Amino acid sequence: SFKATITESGKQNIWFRAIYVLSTIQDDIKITVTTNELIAWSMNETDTTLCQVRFQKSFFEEYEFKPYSFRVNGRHLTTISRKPDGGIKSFTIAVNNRLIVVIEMDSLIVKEYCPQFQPIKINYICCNSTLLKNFLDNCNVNVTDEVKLEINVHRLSITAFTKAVYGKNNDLLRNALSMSNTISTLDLEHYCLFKSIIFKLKDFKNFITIGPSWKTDNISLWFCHPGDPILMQMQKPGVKLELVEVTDS
Amino acid sequence: GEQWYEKFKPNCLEQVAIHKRKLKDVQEALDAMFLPNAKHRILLLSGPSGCSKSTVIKELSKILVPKYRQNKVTEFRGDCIVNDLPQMESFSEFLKGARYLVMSNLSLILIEDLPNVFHIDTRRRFQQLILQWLYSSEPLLPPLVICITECEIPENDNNYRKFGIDYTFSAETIMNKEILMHPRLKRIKFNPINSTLLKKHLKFICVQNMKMLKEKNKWNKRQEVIDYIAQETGDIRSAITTLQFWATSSGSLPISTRESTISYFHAIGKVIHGSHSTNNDNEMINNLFENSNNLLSKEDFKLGILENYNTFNKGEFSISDASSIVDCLSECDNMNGLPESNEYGLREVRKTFRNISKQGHNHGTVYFPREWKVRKLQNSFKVQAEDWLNVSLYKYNAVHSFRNITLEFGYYAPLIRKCQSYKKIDVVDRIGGPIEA
Amino acid sequence: SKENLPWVEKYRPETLDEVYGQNEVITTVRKFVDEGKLPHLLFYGPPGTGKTSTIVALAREIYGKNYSNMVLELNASDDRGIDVVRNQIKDFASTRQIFSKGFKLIILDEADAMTNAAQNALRRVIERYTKNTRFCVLANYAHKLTPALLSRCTRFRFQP
Amino acid sequence: ISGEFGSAFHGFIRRVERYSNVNHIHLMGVKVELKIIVNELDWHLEICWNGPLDSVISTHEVIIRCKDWKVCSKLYAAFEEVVLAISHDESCVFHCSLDRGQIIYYIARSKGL
Amino acid sequence: LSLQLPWVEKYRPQVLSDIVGNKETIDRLQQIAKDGNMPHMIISGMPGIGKTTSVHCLAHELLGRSYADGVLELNASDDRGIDVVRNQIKHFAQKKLHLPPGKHKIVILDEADSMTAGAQQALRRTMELYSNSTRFAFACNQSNKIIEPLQSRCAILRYSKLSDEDVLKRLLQIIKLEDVKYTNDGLEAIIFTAEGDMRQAINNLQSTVAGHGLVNADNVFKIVDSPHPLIVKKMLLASNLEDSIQILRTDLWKKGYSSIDIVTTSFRVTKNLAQVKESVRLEMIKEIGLTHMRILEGVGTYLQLASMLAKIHKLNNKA
Amino acid sequence: NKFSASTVHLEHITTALSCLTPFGSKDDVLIFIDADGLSFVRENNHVIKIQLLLSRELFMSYSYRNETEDHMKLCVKINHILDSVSVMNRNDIVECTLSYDGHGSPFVLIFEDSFISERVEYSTYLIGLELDRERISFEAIIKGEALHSALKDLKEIGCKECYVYAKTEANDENVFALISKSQLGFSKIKLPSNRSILEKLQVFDGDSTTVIDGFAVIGFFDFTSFDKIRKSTKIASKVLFRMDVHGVLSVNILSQPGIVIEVCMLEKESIDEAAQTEIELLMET
DNA sequence: GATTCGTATC
Ligand SMILES: Nc1ncnc2c1ncn2[C@@H]1O[C@H](COP(=O)(O)OP(=O)(O)OP(O)(O)=S)[C@@H](O)[C@H]1O
Ligand SMILES: Nc1ncnc2c1ncn2[C@@H]1O[C@H](COP(=O)(O)OP(=O)(O)OP(O)(O)=S)[C@@H](O)[C@H]1O
Ligand SMILES: Nc1ncnc2c1ncn2[C@@H]1O[C@H](COP(=O)(O)OP(=O)(O)OP(O)(O)=S)[C@@H](O)[C@H]1O
Ligand SMILES: [Mg+2]
Ligand SMILES: [Mg+2]
Ligand SMILES: [Mg+2]
Repeated sequence: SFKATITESGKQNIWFRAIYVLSTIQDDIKITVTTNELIAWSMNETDTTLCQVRFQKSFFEEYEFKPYSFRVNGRHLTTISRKPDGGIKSFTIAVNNRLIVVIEMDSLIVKEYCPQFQPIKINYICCNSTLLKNFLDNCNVNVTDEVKLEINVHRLSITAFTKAVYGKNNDLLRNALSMSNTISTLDLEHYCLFKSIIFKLKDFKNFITIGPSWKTDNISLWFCHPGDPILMQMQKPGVKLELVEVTDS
Repeated sequence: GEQWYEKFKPNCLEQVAIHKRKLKDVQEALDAMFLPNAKHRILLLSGPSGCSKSTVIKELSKILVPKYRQNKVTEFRGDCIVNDLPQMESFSEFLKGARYLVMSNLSLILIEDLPNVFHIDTRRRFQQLILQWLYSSEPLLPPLVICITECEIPENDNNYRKFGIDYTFSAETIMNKEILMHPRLKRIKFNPINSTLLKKHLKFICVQNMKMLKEKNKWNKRQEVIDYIAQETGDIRSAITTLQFWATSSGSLPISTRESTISYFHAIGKVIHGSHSTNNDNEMINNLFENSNNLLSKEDFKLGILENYNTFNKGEFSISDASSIVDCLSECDNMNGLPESNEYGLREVRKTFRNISKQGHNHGTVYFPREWKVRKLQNSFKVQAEDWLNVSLYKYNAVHSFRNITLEFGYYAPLIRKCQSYKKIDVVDRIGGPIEA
Repeated sequence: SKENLPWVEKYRPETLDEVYGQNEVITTVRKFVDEGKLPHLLFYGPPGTGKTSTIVALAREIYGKNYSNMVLELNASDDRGIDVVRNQIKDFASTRQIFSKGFKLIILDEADAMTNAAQNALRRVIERYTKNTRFCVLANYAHKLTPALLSRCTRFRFQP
Repeated sequence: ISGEFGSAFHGFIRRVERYSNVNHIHLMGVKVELKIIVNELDWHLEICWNGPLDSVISTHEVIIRCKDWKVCSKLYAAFEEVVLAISHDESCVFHCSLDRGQIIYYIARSKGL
Repeated sequence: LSLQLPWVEKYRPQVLSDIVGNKETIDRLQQIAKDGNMPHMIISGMPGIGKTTSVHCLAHELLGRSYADGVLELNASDDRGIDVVRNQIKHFAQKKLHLPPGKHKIVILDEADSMTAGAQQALRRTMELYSNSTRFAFACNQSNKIIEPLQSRCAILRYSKLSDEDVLKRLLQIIKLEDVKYTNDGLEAIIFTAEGDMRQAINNLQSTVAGHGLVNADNVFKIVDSPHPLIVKKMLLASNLEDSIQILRTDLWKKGYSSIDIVTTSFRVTKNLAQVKESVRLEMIKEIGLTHMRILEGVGTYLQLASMLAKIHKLNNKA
Repeated sequence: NKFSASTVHLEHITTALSCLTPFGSKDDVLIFIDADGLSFVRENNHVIKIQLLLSRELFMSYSYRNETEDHMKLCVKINHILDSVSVMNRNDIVECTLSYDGHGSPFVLIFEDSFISERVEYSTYLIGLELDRERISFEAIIKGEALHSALKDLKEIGCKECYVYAKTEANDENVFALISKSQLGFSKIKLPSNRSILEKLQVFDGDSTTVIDGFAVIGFFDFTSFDKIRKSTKIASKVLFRMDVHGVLSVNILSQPGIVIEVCMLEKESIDEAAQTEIELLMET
């Protein structure tokens, strides 16, 4: 039926990073196969986020399909596609209720795995992903549970703050640690106001980290309203990235 | 093909085996937390297993949430072992993502399966996070519904630390004093389904399975077995499972249902006043020990017997019987938790109350022992005595033993300081407060 | 240097012919050895009646030379919690036998000192790996042994 | 403290400080060598000093606490001329001079050998 | 040193037709085997009455060639923590396996009475989420140790103690298949000392055959010992004190029984002991408790047991 | 002194004693002493035995001034050594001297930094798994790095239990694979037939004399025991496998006289042989 | 299990 093989190292790095991110979003990495492209999507139980990774036909050297959605455990798949220390030369993934994946190192040692699978059914911002990755990864998910993205008509400022909560007598049950940064409009590649948006940080960190895994660099953000979900996207030669997260009301 | 309790799930709240008052008191509350600027932030439902809590929540969220949706239920999954995240952060992530369900999104939250609360760290994290939800400074939040199944944890490997979740899985032993006593918290304790609702619903299941029931000629007997099942259990799911097992069978298999645990005051009343349908004290006490040894093997049970043995005929019985009861309790206190001690004490109490029980008795109401009050008073006394001793060294060099503080210095020294106060030192009032009667 | 020992652990029997008193137990275990079938034994009796002596002599007679790698002996002096039973005992009674063949022996001296969790874990080890391993449970007090553990053992009583 | 042996002897003196179960050190001198002996059930540690050592002028062993040895090391750090005197099973006298400003530290035995 | 499986595991039944005892329960299990709609079930009873064998036979007769990857037998010897429950059970239940039309996967949980409570809650979630594909079979000694939320989903089957006739029939089957010489009184003695336990009966029969050959009363009673609870009951119900003392001495003290064992057995016997008044029974329980305390503190001589018997006779003889 | 041995390459003793670390971290280690050298033998659960040997040519000085007994046997606690020899090297000769003065004497380890001599004395305590060389089911010679990668992957996966495949072929298509049974289930880790990695693989039919083709050898090993060899394979150059009929796996590791490691493993009883058919069918597929 | 009060039904 479906069969795909990647011979390029950076493509395998992107595949591994994407798989790890979808595993960190939900324990099950939902995967469906289309002759045009292979798309991997995941839905957190809270239903407040949605990330999809698209692998086009040109991504794989031979993306043959002879027909399909099947649910695969995320942790099992993320430990298969990992790069061992000290060089995978061919990653063949195929299905003909067991998924078959064949891995061979440069030293010709060959491994096969048989994971189980389950068949199932405004404004525009374009900023450098490097500076965004800098600020984001510098933040810690432990202290920060809330992101404040605000754009001024002159500068763009992003901060990793925390929603404070007070108890019986102004009790500091949760603090407001706010790691902040300010960025001028020269760094921002394309801004179109045609604004305050509040959402999470961990998923944003993982999605941002997905991109630069290819050593071959911008992220486009369109949004509106507080009760409506924000769109999030990045584009690669054979890889297409999407994230949809519900913004704070 | 499918389980009877799964294919016969009620399609509407008219089909649910719940009391009329219970349905009204849950509907009014659920509407109360639904309106914007709601007073009740969260709702807590507690009760035994299979008392139709989740079912009524399903139907109420089915015909209530759509009314307030601007232009369903969301459950927590403890099995979600997500990558890169520690287990203790799963509920944190769930709550952080579930609070984004206010505007253009509305879904009542049902925490049906709690996180693992037997681990003290994540239990404390659960308490802190649900308190942060309760004390939240957010302008508004989606309604929170939490269902707790009250079940007794049976005995296991001898290592018990929490002392609350390790003897009983209830809302009191999970949630702390602050959480339950909160203006924005609503608690509706549930009761086992009565025999009338069970009989009616079992009849409905039978009249929907007449062909098979008529096929095996068991329809001429279904009424007696339905009455027996309704009397045996107050569990709708267990009753339907037992009925399905009886119907699908083709023999004379006895109808056996899960045994429900006996509460604290239930056990106290069974020890004091006996048990109906069991005129044998020996067999009743034996079954009480086999089934509820976790509850009976405690000092709190002997304290409860001592505190509540005077509720028999409003203390209107012979003093010889009371002396015998307290004598046996004191003797049992000298056996250090041996099973023979509890057995002998309960047997003697039951025998004493049986030899004096007749008709025309008007008993009182039992109460929980006041020992914890005495422990808190003793702790306050210890704090006050420590303060007095601390003041009694730097002000004037003198070391006094604690026994003397309890005996003489807790009364005479405050008296002297009060006389000194009138003809004029920090500690002027009596230690432990005044005594009365 | 057997002249440098107390008389108690100087006249400890080395062979089954030197264990006096328990004629019936010794005869039955000798028959079990001769027939080649050894069940899961349980030796119970007062202290100093010949339980450890009997079991060690029997194991020496069954495995004359392989005794070091054919018998796993545990006692109260060794920790025998849930983890020990789960790991050490299972891994010993889960692997193939040394030299040509045989059945492995696991002697539990003073098993009344084991917790109920350890015995509850041990019962399925006893029932599952009985094809190539046999257990011996030595105990002075039988009320400290789980009824299932007593059920899956052949009882031999050592009289005074 | 300053010279070829300055860092070496300082390290030898402070090598006792890298264990958390060392409260009573046991100095020892044989007529020369300076041996710091630690007594524990784990392993009998026997730190010695192989470098040539002189005398200001038979065993001489004195058990003292470890804080006294810390004070001794601090004294040795800032003193060029240092004299270490030992009283068999009695006390340890740490004489430090600055050619004069003299420092003497009197240390009493903690345990009898 | 050789190769010969013990009769307990060599003769463990492989089909439900070879299991004796609770005829109605075994017939119901055979019906479940034929139709195939197995519900969640809890199996409880005394040890050695055919609970594990019933579960495994039902699994085999229900899954056939798919038994290899169709059952997940977890036992007390295996780790069964919350994490193990979650990971292993969830992955087994999520495994989509095509089975015959009326068939499900089976998750045998032997010794479920020794499982941590949080693991039981995780089992609750798994039971109520994957019930359409897999079913759970709990094997336990007492159903109290399974939490009420789990008993709510299960069809409780209670295995009663094996009657002497069923154990005699199984013994006769094993005898006529192993060719042992016997006497009727010998099999009666084996039945009597087994006390409703099939495993104990098989073990005692094999021990008698190995030790002496012919299975008569003399050989059985010279190799096996009469149940000491019966001796304790005989000594507690004795009319005069001299007879009770003599029974205690010659049947429990000379036989090499621990004093703590005698006291504990006396308490257990007194709990289930008819034909005695409630006051007399609780007085005997009190005296047994006092003697148990004296034994626990180290004074475990024969004098303490004789004194306990004397006090019991004082209370029950109006002396 | 009955035995004395000085060396300047303490890295050998460090790596050597780390090679016993995958075993019990808190237990006793048995040390033989003989003119050929001293060996650190360790055993776990009567089911696995490591044996690491330091030959006499390893030490610049090796005396063994004793003749009453051929070998000296002493048993010491492993973590006493591990705690004591935590010297952080120095840079100073750091020369290490091993001493033993017969029965009743401690095992001495002297460390000299040309001024400081931190002498440590270890208390000695009160005092098998060999494959029968005439019968070898299969013998394989693999390169160390490939085997290390295989165990690293198998540990990445968890691998509750492991299997060994050995089936030589008429056309010399020798196949050697490590089959696991984990959360994923059956994962086949097959090593290549190239002479770069696999330099020799002969599968016998008993007596280790007849090279028989077309038949496979299956070894059911507990992976907790199979992991004990992982750290030894890290320094190894060529790793030699030798499995007999009695279910004993012997690993012959030599980091080329260097150090020589002898890991012997007992193999699981394989209660059900249906898994054996499953494994061989997975292989031929 | 007991008491008190309130329902609902027959
Ligand atoms: N007439 C009925 N009314 C209500 N529930 C019914 C009825 N018939 C069958 N059921 C089923 O009975 C079950 C009762 O579940 P609930 O009591 O709502 O959940 P629960 O109270 O959490 O039970 P536990 O404590 O988790 S075991 C549901 O699965 C219903 O589908
Ligand atoms: N039947 C016997 N024949 C000869 N010597 C015996 C016999 N029984 C005990 N002994 C002696 O008693 C010593 C210790 O008895 P053991 O049998 O080793 O201990 P035990 O029987 O296991 O009692 P416990 O339960 O361990 S306190 C032996 O070394 C023998 O000298
Ligand atoms: N009814 C029976 N018919 C035939 N053999 C039986 C029967 N009951 C028990 N046995 C024998 O007992 C052994 C297995 O008994 P089990 O069913 O495993 O005991 P159990 O009922 O599981 O008790 P526990 O709680 O596991 S100790 C085998 O040797 C069987 O032959
Ligand atoms: Mg429910
Ligand atoms: Mg002994
Ligand atoms: Mg069983």
